[PDB]
Amino acid sequence: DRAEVRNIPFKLGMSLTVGGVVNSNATRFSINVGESTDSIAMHMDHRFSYGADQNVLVLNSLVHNVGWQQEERSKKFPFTKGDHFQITITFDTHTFYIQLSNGETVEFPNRNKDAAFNLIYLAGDARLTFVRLE
Amino acid sequence: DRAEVRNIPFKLGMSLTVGGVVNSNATRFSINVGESTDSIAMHMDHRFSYGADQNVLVLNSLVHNVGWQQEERSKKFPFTKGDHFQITITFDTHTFYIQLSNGETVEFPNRNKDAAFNLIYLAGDARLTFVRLE
Repeated sequence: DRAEVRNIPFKLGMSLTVGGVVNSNATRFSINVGESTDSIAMHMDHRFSYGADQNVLVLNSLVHNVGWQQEERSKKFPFTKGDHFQITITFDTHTFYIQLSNGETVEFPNRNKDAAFNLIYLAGDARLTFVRLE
Repeated sequence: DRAEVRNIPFKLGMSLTVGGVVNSNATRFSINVGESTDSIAMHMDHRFSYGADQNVLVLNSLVHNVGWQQEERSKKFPFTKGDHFQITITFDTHTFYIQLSNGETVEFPNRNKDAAFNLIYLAGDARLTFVRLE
């Protein structure tokens, strides 16, 4: 179902570039970097329409058998249903560095101080079209 | 366990470059392009020591609930246990075009005439370190 890259270590000093296409009537889709679908160190949720959330990015971490931690939000939203997007992520032990399709960036804490991640995945209303992890 | 890229379509005209490291005491490891672990359109097996097979590449397809089809072999074997390797694959409807770490190439028939593949994986005695699928 989901698009994923599994067990190709995403390590300090590497870059992850993902391209895809948002579905036409998307509600929301996320990129996730972590360990599993129940262990995500960087979740970035792209909310076209979700409760009160319209055109907002919501970022958070997910701890296995615990739940979502503190959410962070950004109003930067260079994303269009039906359209291509491209995201690039790098990280060091303190921070995830996220660059969006228009070159705008968001940063999110590396809460575990992890130096590598074995799972990258997209979920929700979109699809991936290319990946560079290197 | 295995390293994989799943549901990022590997389509006609795209290129797949994978880099990794062969384990030190490897027997064999494969790169696979297909549909699932029981449906592989291009299997390329890297046999350091396997029966009578030493330093040989064995290529084949795997049909779901049927089995392996006709094997093809190459004596091109620019691969060292413990060492990095890089492989690039492209394909059109008739052929898979495989380039090895030293620039040597092998070709293998696209037996199904498939135009896209949702699963790429490495199995056996090695690990992946980067991937470009684009």
